[PDB]
Amino acid sequence: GSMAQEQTKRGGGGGDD
Amino acid sequence: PPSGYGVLLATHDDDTVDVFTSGRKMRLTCSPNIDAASLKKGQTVRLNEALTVVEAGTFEAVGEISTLREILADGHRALVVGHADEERVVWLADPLIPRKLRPGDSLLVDTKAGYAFERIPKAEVEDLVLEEVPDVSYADIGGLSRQIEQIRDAVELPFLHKELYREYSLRPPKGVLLYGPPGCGKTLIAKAVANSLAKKMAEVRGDDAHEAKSYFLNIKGPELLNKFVGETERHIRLIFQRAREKASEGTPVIVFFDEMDSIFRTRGTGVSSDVETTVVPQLLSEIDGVEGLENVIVIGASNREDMIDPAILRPGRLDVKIKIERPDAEAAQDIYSKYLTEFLPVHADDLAEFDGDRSACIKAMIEKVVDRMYAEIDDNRFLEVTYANGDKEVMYFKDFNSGAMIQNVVDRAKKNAIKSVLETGQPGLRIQHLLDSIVDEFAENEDLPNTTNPDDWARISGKKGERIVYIRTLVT
Amino acid sequence: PPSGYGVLLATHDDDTVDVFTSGRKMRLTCSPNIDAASLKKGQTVRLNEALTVVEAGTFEAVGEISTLREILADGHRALVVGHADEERVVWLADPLIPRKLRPGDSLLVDTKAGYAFERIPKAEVEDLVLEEVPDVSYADIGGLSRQIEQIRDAVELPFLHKELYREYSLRPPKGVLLYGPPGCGKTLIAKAVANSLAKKMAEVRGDDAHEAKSYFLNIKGPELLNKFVGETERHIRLIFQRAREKASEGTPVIVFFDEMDSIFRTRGTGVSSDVETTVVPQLLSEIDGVEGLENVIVIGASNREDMIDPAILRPGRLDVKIKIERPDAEAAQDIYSKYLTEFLPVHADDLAEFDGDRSACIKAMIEKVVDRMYAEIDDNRFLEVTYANGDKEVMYFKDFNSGAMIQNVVDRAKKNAIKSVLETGQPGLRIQHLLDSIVDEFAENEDLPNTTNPDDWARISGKKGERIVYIRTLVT
Ligand SMILES: Nc1ncnc2c1ncn2[C@@H]1O[C@H](COP(=O)(O)OP(=O)(O)OP(=O)(O)O)[C@@H](O)[C@H]1O
Ligand SMILES: Nc1ncnc2c1ncn2[C@@H]1O[C@H](COP(=O)(O)OP(=O)(O)OP(=O)(O)O)[C@@H](O)[C@H]1O
Ligand SMILES: [Mg+2]
Ligand SMILES: [Mg+2]
Repeated sequence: GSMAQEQTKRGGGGGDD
Repeated sequence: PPSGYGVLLATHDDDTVDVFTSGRKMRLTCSPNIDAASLKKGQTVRLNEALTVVEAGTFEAVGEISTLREILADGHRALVVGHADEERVVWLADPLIPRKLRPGDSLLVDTKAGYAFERIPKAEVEDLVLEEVPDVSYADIGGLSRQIEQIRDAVELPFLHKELYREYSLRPPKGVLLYGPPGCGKTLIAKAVANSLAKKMAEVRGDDAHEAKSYFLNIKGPELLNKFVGETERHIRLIFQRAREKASEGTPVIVFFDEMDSIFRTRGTGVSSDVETTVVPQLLSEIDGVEGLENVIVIGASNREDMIDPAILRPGRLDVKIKIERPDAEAAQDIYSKYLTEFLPVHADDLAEFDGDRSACIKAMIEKVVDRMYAEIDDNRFLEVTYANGDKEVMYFKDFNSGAMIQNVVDRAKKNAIKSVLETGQPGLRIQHLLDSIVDEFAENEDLPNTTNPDDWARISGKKGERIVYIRTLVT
Repeated sequence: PPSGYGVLLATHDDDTVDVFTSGRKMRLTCSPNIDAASLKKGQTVRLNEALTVVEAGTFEAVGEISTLREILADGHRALVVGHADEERVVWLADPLIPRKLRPGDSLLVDTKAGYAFERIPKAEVEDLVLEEVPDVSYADIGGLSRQIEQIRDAVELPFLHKELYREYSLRPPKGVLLYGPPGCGKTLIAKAVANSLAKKMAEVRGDDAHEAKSYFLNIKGPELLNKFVGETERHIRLIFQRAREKASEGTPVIVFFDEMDSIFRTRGTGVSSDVETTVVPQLLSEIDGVEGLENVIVIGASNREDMIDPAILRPGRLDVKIKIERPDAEAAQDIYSKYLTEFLPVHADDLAEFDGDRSACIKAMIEKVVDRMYAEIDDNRFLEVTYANGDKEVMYFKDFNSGAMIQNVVDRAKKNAIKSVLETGQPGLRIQHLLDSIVDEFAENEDLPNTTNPDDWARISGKKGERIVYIRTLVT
């Protein structure tokens, strides 16, 4: 059970004005 | 006289027309100079202090870009979707209502006026994959006469004789893979193929400046990875869609994937968050597909074929497979002949030995250096291997020779010759320069080995029958 | 006195110019003072309450920046994507229509006007690491002459004699590796080559410091690793694009990777994370691929030669593998001469015997101290290395010596001298102080070694044929 790091993936957001 | 502009909206019988200006639509009369019949929908017009149309020009050339979604039944309206997924209905311009308006195309639009002025081909695939054509040819590759024949056949013969292929109903292969130890000529073969394809396309058609090389799509390994969740899959689909569109019966499309180790990794078995379980199935579905992709060949180059997913290597998807191995004595001689051209300056003593015979002296040098490199002597003992039971096996430098190190040897020999010229003043290249280059190269490269078992180690273990358990350098 | 401003858009033959001002496009007449012929698209102009163009000006310098997406066929326009994924077609101004505006360049633009002007990325932060150029040159490095000769031949020589290399058809080396035990002086050469390059750029091109420093990049190691997937590879691609842009076949760009093992591995040694499995193929493609770096040199420094991936440690990528060995007696003398400068204060006791001859006294002191530290006496015994064979070997403190240790000894001697002058009031470094510092240092670095250390004992174990099983400190 070796500890492992992570890399996340962003999700686009919808913003107006 | 300062006069503002506006955009025409519609034409009426009363010689009064709607003009969008200052962010609003106003019904304005036209000057007697301009003709109402000559006006066209979406054409930019001129205003003045009295807000009277005086001069009419052309359609708008700048603005936002929105992909065309659906043309309405009347044909004068089109529904499109914006960058942030906003659905808007616009009126097509006169030129839009040769070029064919099709769903999914991009259009130049202005939100305030709500008109589409032109269709702009995105051609996003032309970006990030095009490169300047390398000058390497097939004649610059030595020691490979069988593999080059295979790849040359698989690339040209279905297109050299199409009638004979259709007579036997033989489809051209759509998967070519090149694998072997590092620095053995895979990228060299890829560059030669790209150069040959570019020259052939420039011969067949015009536009030699550009697009002639558009048929070769070079993609680096991690170049397609993207931060967002679905952007990479969409990029894969778009690249394959363009490859399908660009392909023709007589024009091949070669999508080359460099460093096949990164992408196409075996699904799962990733400790970090390099999620391949989404990207790899996309590639498999695009290459195989519910419908067979036509006139496309994908070429992949890698030095680690073990980490590649079994599904992508399945025959039919990547059926044509080519292995490039370590050069032998004859291949080393061929490579040296490729690099040691007759045009290279030679020392006066070497020419005097053969009475100025350039080719004889060059081939004598090549034979001597090749014999020295591959000779089994105590000084050339590179590594010592102990198997599970095995024996004390001795690997020499001939077991690790490659075209790259031959090129490096020639380069450092030329550097030594330049140093001798600067220090002594006698131009030329000596055989002793080659021998010193060889010994220096081996001395610099004898620090490579590490306690790991790549494909060459696996081959050696299979040949001996016992697994590799110890390796040591023969420093003294 | 109150005068407005606007942006030029296009010119006509009617002595009229289109100007964008106050959020609207107008056509205006130029004053007789200004000539419309010299005007260029995108230039900023001055207006007035009478709405007349009176004077041209430089282009806009600030605003939003938008990554370039593609270049249109006409060449006067290009598609650019905004920050929130909005795409617009914008004209290209005069300065962009120097280096080609290649796709992937965040261009400075005004969305309302619809024109481009400039660009840049985050890789410049690497140039910010070397804000101060080190003042150490080759004259400050001692004990290494062959290594300095090789590093000068790899970098300075190809650009010093372009014609000779062109005649011999020889290209500058693509990469250089420096490897050796810790503290042996790798970073010293790494910063000396940067200082020399800065001096060359200052003296040749221009006296500006920023441009001179711009030709050296300092990676610092794991600075490339990022949180999100596919961003580190993009950073590497940007770094190499920046490197290829500055090259001009006569100006080298040196990208220095420090601690090569941090980000490069054998693609299987990664246990917790496997980011290197994706990072390595990207760099391999960048270094050598279909399109290759013509005039870029990559210098890497590491303490673990074997742990680097075999693909990187290949001829054609890392051509010369310079090895820096631990200093011998002559190297120790050279380092002490480089540190024990003639101008240091010296006690009158030392000068009494040598009639005040500072240089001779310092040389004699250096020889005495190097003889003291390089002595095979029972007081210098450090460790007992055993093997399975049983050939027990006694190691001395001289074996585990480096320039860093010599510098530390000199610093300790200076501290002792300053304490003596503070307590007693007689200045001057004494010979006995150096001997005391040596024995104190060898006492302080005594209980360092752990149970097993693969640092430098692997080479000795391979030399003896057997592996180390026990080591003990032999003190008292
Ligand atoms: N006949 C030949 N066989 C092998 N190598 C050659 C030959 N002729 C020239 N070379 C040299 O070998 C070098 C490396 O070749 P290539 O780039 O094809 O291998 P590679 O794809 O980089 O291998 P890897 O990707 O595993 O490092 C080239 O720079 C080329 O100059
Ligand atoms: N001729 C020399 N050889 C070795 N070291 C020297 C020499 N002259 C001075 N030094 C000193 O040695 C110290 C260490 O040198 P350097 O920083 O190059 O090693 P390093 O690259 O940090 O080693 P590592 O990266 O393995 O830690 C420097 O601070 C320098 O003052
Ligand atoms: Mg390659
Ligand atoms: Mg260092």
